[PDB]
Amino acid sequence: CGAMSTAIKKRNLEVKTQMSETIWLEPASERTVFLQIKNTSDKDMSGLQGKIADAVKAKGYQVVTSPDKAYYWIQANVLKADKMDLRESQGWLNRGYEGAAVGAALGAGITGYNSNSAGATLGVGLAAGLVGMAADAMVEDVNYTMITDVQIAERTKATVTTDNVAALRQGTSGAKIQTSTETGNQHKYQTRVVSNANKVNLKFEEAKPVLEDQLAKSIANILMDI
Amino acid sequence: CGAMSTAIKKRNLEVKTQMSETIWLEPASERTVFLQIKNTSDKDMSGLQGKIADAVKAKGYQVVTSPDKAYYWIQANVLKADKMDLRESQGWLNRGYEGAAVGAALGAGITGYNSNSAGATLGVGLAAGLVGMAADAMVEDVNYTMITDVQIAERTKATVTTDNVAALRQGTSGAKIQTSTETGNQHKYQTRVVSNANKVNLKFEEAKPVLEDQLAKSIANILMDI
Amino acid sequence: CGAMSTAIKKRNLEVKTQMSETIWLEPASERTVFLQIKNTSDKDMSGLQGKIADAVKAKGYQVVTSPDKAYYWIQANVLKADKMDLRESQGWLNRGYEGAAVGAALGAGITGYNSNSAGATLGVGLAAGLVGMAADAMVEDVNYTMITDVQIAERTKATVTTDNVAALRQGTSGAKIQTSTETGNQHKYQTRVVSNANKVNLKFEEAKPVLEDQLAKSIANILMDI
Amino acid sequence: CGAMSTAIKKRNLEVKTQMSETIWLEPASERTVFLQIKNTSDKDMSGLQGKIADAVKAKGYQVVTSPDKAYYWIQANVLKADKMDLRESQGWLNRGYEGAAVGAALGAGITGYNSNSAGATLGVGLAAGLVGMAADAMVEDVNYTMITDVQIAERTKATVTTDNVAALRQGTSGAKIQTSTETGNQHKYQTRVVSNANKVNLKFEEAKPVLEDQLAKSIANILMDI
Amino acid sequence: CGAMSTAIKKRNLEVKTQMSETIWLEPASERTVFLQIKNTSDKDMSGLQGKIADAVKAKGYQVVTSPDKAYYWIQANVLKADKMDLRESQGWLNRGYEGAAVGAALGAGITGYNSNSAGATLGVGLAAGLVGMAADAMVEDVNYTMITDVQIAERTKATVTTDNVAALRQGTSGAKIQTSTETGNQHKYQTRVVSNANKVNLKFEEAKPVLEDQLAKSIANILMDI
Amino acid sequence: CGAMSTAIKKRNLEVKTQMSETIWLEPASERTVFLQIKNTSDKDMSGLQGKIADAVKAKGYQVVTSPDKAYYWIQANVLKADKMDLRESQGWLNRGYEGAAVGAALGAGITGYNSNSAGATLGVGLAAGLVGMAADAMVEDVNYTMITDVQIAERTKATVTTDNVAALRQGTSGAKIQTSTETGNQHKYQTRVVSNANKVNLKFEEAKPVLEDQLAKSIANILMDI
Amino acid sequence: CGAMSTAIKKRNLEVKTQMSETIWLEPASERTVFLQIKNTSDKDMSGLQGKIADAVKAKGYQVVTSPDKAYYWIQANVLKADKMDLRESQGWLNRGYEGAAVGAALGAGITGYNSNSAGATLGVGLAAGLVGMAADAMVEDVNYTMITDVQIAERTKATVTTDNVAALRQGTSGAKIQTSTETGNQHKYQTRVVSNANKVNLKFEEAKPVLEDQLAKSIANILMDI
Amino acid sequence: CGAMSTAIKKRNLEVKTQMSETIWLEPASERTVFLQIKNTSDKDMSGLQGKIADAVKAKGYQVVTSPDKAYYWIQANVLKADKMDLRESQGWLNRGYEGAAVGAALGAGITGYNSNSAGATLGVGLAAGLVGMAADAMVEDVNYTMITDVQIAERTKATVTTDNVAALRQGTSGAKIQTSTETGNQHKYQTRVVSNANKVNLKFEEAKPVLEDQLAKSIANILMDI
Amino acid sequence: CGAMSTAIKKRNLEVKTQMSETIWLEPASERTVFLQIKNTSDKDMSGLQGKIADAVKAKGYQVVTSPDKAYYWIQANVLKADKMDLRESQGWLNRGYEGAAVGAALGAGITGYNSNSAGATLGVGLAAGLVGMAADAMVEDVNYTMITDVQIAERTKATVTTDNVAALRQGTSGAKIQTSTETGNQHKYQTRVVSNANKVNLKFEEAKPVLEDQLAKSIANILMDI
Repeated sequence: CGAMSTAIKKRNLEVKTQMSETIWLEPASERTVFLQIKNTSDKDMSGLQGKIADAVKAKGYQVVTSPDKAYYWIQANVLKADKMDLRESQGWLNRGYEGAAVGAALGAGITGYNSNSAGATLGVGLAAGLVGMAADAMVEDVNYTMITDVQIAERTKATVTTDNVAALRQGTSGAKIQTSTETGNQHKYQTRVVSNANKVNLKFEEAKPVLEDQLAKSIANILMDI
Repeated sequence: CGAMSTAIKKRNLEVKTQMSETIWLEPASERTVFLQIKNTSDKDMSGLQGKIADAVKAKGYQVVTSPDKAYYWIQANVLKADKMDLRESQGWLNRGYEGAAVGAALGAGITGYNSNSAGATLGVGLAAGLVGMAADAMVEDVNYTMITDVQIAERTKATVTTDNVAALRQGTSGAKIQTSTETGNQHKYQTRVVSNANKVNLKFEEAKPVLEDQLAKSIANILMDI
Repeated sequence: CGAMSTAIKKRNLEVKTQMSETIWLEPASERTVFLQIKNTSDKDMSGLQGKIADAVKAKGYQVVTSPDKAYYWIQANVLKADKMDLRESQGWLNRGYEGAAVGAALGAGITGYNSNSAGATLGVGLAAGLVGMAADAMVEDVNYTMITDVQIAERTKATVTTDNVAALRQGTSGAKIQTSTETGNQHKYQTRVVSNANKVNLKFEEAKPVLEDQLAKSIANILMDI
Repeated sequence: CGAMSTAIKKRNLEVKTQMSETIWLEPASERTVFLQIKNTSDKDMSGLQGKIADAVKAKGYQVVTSPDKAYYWIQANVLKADKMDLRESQGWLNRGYEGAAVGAALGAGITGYNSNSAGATLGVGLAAGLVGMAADAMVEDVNYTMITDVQIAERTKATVTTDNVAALRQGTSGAKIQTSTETGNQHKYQTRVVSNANKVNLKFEEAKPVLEDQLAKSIANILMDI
Repeated sequence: CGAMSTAIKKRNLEVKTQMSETIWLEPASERTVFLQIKNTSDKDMSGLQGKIADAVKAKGYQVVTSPDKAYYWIQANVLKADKMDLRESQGWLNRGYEGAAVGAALGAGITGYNSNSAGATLGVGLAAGLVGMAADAMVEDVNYTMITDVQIAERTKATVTTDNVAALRQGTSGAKIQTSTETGNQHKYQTRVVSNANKVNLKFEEAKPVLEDQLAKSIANILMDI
Repeated sequence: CGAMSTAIKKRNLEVKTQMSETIWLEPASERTVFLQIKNTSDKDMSGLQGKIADAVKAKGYQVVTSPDKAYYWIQANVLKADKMDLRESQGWLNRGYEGAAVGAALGAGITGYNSNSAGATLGVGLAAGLVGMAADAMVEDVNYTMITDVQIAERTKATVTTDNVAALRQGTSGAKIQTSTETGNQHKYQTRVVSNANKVNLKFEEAKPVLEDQLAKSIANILMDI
Repeated sequence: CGAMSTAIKKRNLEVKTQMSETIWLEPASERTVFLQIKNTSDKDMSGLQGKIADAVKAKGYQVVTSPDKAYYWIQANVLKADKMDLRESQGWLNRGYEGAAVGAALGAGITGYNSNSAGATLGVGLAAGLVGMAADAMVEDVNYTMITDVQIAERTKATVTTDNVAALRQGTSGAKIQTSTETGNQHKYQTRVVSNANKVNLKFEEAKPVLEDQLAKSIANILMDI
Repeated sequence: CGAMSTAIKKRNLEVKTQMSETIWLEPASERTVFLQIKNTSDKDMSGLQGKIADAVKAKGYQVVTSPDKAYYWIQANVLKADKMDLRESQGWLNRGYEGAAVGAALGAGITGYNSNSAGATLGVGLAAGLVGMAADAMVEDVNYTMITDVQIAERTKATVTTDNVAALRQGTSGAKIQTSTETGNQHKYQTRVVSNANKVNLKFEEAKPVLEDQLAKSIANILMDI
Repeated sequence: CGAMSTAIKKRNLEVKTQMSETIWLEPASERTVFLQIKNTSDKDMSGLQGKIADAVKAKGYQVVTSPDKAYYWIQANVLKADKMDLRESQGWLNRGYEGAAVGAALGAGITGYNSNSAGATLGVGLAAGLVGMAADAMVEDVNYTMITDVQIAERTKATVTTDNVAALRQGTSGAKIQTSTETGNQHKYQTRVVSNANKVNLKFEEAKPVLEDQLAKSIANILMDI
């Protein structure tokens, strides 16, 4: 019952995109944005940069190819992606014991009353039980989790001091501490977006365009309209 | 029994809006408000800005389109939205085992006494049990959770110093610390509003106007009347 | 049932590569990269350096053999690799008791009704039960976990101070603390990549080319295109 | 069933070598290495030093017998070694109760139907049960764990200050704190390697050459090729 | 079954010696060692000092009787020794209930079918059950644990400052703090060695020579060869 | 069964003496020791001082009666002693229920078949059960725990500053803090010795000479021979 | 069975006296002691002061009635005393249910076979069960716990500064902090003695002389002989 | 059985008085005491002040009515008093279910064999069961707990500084901190006394004189005799 | 049984008043008190101020209406009051299941033997069971908890500094810190009184006069008599 229940509940693709924290931007009249999209995950998001540019341009901004003449920077990295089956947390039922029991009972029942003979009701029941167990194992609640790191840069008139601190671990004994200081006129803020795609026997190709569309809109909505 | 019990209990739309903390504002005679509404969530709240303006104007304030000549700022961001089924926390009953048992017993019972024959009471019972299990899976206690970040700005005669501190994580080794200082005559306060919409098989389109109305009134009620 | 369920679920090779943290790099026009790939693990990844160079060159960079004339350094070390069987966490079922019970019942059942005689149904059942238990033990959900440490170096105009701190443990009594200070014009950042390969009775030779391909792309994608 | 299941699963020698942490070394053109290998454990690793020298020489380095004219030092100590039986964590089954039950049932069964007589089926069953329990106790999942401490020294142009701090515990009352300071031109880093050897009824002599080979390669791979 | 299972598993003497931490010594050309071995435990280790001297001399060092002309000091104290029975952690089975049940069943069984009479099968069964319970109690998994504190002294050219801090507890109210400072040219490091000897009904006299041999080699192996 | 099992296992006196921590003493040519032995416990250890003097003199030292002309001080206090029954941690079995059940069954069994009559088998069984319960209560695993505080003083050339800090609790409100400072040429170190004596129905008089002998040797072994 | 088991085990008075911590006193030739014994507990210890004086005088000291000409002070306070029944921690068995069951069964059994009649076996059984329950309630494992605070004063040549700190709690709002400083030539140390007296149905009058004798010896043994 | 067991065990009044901490007073020749006794509890302790004066005068002190000419102050406050039933922690048995079961069985048993008729055995049993349940509820293990705060003042020659610190909580926002400093020649110490009175169906009037007597003696015993 | 057991146990009104902490007041000859009683709770305590004045006047003090000429201030606020049913913590028994079972059994029993007929014993039993369940629900162990904050002010000659610190929370972002300093000659102390009133089906009107009387006496008893 668990296999078909999962199939009915998760019959439709469900995509959820959740931004971790709110980045507040001062009102301004500038409309130049520079984009820098990376993907260090093992899954394809090649269409993300184009969709972000379209969403940003639809809000009244102009996308420039050189970062020096851009008032805003949108830096995004699709950091990691994970795949898991939600049925695996239900216990031993996900293994296929329930599917085997239903198949075995159906095979013996359909043979025990119709042409019972002797031994035939065991061979058919075993074959049906094996098929039932196999069919249970082929149904999984596939869930795709994606993590995207977003960095937004805004130009400012105030002097901004950037202190780079890095504790480069060297072994089990210690680390190499690197320090430097630079000044500029740019404020940088970071935020994280978590994406989820869920469907029965979901293939990432089907969920890829929807994940890109929702992720692009969420990142582009940090900027104010016009 | 769980499916119909959920349907009866959650037959009506229930919307709850809860502000996290109270923002205290000094009494004043100014009535100029600037609005800035964002939506980084994956759900539509396009009518929120208009409803906030109507609620603010109904309290005696004047909405201005330029932030420089506004005594008050209302900055709101619909940060994230989540959907979950409350029946999923009830255990294995939500899977559909209870629905299958009721359907199987009804199918066998209606056939065991009326035209029992042989084998017929099993085929009808299995079909009825499958339908009963399927009907249980199609009933869910849909709950929508929404998080909205609110920032309120108030002009003041005192000098306000803003120190921007950002620890931009760079990897597993360290971070880039950004610091800057600016002065102004504006006080900013933050608060959070949590919204909930609950109904059986709820679609967000039905709950969207109610969520917007309650959220707009809650945010606009931070300001005093007149 | 657990043995064949594992075989069906894990019938295909699944490789997952996940970068731990995002390294942000400033936009630049330099395209010289120096590579330094190490492997202190007990498994072969000899093709990793060549695949990283191909992926880096495909993005518009030029690989140089001398570190002094390289704007970027990519230092990677395949630190450790582990092998485990996921079925071992299922309990006593992984031992082979379930396989023995199925084999014993099948052996006695196929003999109890056909040529029952006396004592024969026990010898066949014991032999079939032993074979069933043996076949269960030969099926394992092999999972390979690999840890890779990545260090990225970027040239900068700012003066960078490196303080080496090492607490070399000397016994149970204390340690020898080593300190030194050097200056340079290079920023170094660290990150970690976790790789997983899963299949039934998986041999590392089959998963080696896929692990190298995914790891090379993930590391090379830290750099921006062109 | 546990005894033969362990024998089948652990029928082949499995050796795992895992370095705890990554030691990063700056690129250089020096190729002189000094070796210093110790063994304070109770197990023989006499061939480790020779295998490290061969692996180091195969990577293009020259091994020198005097530490003063060596750019690199490789100091390794096989600190401790432990032996344990993995079956001991399975519970009372490892004691031999399961083996006794199988032997007792087989002895009584083979006698209860063939020449039952009286009392004979108890003497044979008891003898077979004792043999079955004894055979279970002679099968163990032997696992050898080895800990190796590694210290790597690299010459540098920077001045290195070494502060020796030792809190020599004197009783339950206090300690004798020893402090000293020396300067030099050598950086030292520490790391740890954990080795595991697993097989049914494993003897350390069989696993000794494999442990030495994997440990030597792991330590020598800290150095870059050529 | 537990008694004979323990006898078979622990039929051979097993001695394990594990050094807690690694003491690193700089390479040097000195070969003078001074020994100072103490034993505050309740067990005899009179042969430890002689075996340490033999192991040290076999590595190329010269043992001197006066500490002032020794480059190295080896100070060892056999601090404490403990004896425990590993069967005591198995529960009530170690008491002898299992042995009584086997003896009682054997006594009644051997009499119930052969010369049953009346009352005789109870007297023999009770006597056999008592003997079986007694034999179970005489079998124990004897484990000897030994703790040895090791202090190694090395001459150095640097000035070494020793600060003696002792918080001598005086009652429940406070303590007497003693402080002093001395200077010297000797570095001292501490480490701990844990020894284990396990056998069925083990007597410490049998395990004494093996414990001394392994402990002496472990301590002497802190020094480099030649 | 628990009563006789305890009697067999603990039939012999077992004395364990364990020093808590190691006190390290510098090599020296002095051989004058002053003894000061106290006993604040409730048990007799009158022979401890004489045995310590004999053990110290057997190692080449000379015992002096005046502390001013002694290079070493040995101050020991037998602080506390405790007595407990190890069978009390076994549960309700130590109460005597098991002994009553065995006695009641034996009384009824020996009467139920031989001269059964009526009512006689109950009076004899009750009397035998009461005796069996009483005999169980008279068997206890007596364990004696003793704590001894040891303070060792050594003359030194360095100036030793003793700061006496005492927080004399005055009530629930506060305390009276006492502070003083003195200088001297004597180092004091503290350690603790834990003694255990275990036997069935053990009387402290039997274990007293063995406890004194082991305690005296352990304390005297802090000093080096000759 | 619990009632008589407790009576047999605790048939003899057992008194345990345990000093919490060791007070170390420097060797000296003075023999003047001043005593000050208090008793704030609810139990009589009137003979404690006399027994302490006798024990102190037996060790060679002279007791003086004026504190100004005494080198040593012994200040003791019997702080508190508690009484508890150890059977109360055994559960519901201590209530008397076990005693009622034994009495009820004995009453019905002695009447069911001898002059059974009708109804008589219930009246006798109820009366015997009530008596059995009552007798169980009259047996208790009485344990007396006593806490004694000890303060020892020793004259010294060093200047001793006493800082009195008292945080006198004034309500739920705060406290009144009292501070003062005095100088003197006397060192004070504190320790605690815990006394236990255990017997079945123990009356404190029987345990009073033994508690006084053990407490007096323990306190007087802080001083060295002669 | 629980009701009568409680009645037998707690048939006599038991009063326990325990002082929390020891207040140490320097020996002196002054004998003037000023008393100040308060009672903020809800129970009557009107006789406490008179009994303290009698106990103090019996020890050789003189009670004065004006605090300025008193060397000692005894300030006591009976802070709070609580009443609880110890049977309430036994579970549902204290409710009266056990009493109802005994009464119901007795009523049915006395009627089932004597004049059974029909229905009569139910009416009598119900009435007897109700009476039995009612009688169980009227028996309670009444325990009275009393807390007394004691403050003792002693004149001194040293200057005493009293710093009054009070954090008067003002709301959920903050507090009003009050600070002041005064000097005097009086030391104040605080301690707490806990009193317990236990009996079946105890009325506080019966326990009042005993509580006063024990409390008065405990407080007066802080002072030394004469 | 739970309903009537609660009715019998709680048949009488029980009022408990407990002061949290003791406020110590210096002896003085002043007798002017100013009262200020507030009640922010939802329950009526209108008679509290009059009863406090009567209790204060009965102790020899004079109540003044102007705070400036009062040596003592008594400020009290009845902060909050809560009502709860103690039967609600007993579990499902408080719901009324036990009452329904008793009523159903009584209804069926009184009809099953007298005029059994058919179906009549079910209608009467259901009606009686419903009445029994209803009667159980109408019985509750009503407990009223009241919290009273007390502030006592005392005039003093010392200068008292009051620092007002208030952290007025402004939102989720921060707070507004208010600070001020004033000087005066008045000490203020705070304490808390907890009041409890318990009875079956208790109405607050019945417990109001008793709560006022006990609360007034407790607060007035902080002051010394005369």
